[PDB]
Amino acid sequence: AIEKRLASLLTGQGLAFRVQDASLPGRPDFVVDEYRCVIFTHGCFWHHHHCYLFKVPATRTEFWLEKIGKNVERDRRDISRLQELGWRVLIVWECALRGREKLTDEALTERLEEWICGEGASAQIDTQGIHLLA
DNA sequence: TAGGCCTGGATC
DNA sequence: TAGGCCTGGATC
Ligand SMILES: [Zn+2]
Repeated sequence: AIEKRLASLLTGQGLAFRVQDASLPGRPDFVVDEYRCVIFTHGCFWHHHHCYLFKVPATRTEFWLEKIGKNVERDRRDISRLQELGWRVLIVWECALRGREKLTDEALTERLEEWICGEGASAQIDTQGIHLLA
């Protein structure tokens, strides 16, 4: 749905990858054995991305803010386990794969490349670049 | 299909 | 992690 926009590039570089595995925490979306790393395509809302696509609903605010918080909490945990199992994690938010700021289809491959292969601490890819996971 | 709203939903 | 609605475009 958005997983594709990114998935399409993966095979674009051949990169050996499996999909949505429920045997790995946070059930990654893309799993790559070619580097012992997993990727995530998190929607900006459910996971509270401090990006333009995040808007606290005006209804049942407290019910959504608390539900969301538990999500972030679950990601933190998820990532942490993955890292424990010798996995490198990368998060690519939607705000940088769909929307009025979405990385030009170039910048991605160009950024995914320097990552996936050329090693590097876990990190996240957003509309304004890629930074250490944190 | 482009995004912009509005809510929960289905599962496990 | 949505799907249902509604707008406004590009493709044909
Ligand atoms: Zn975002």
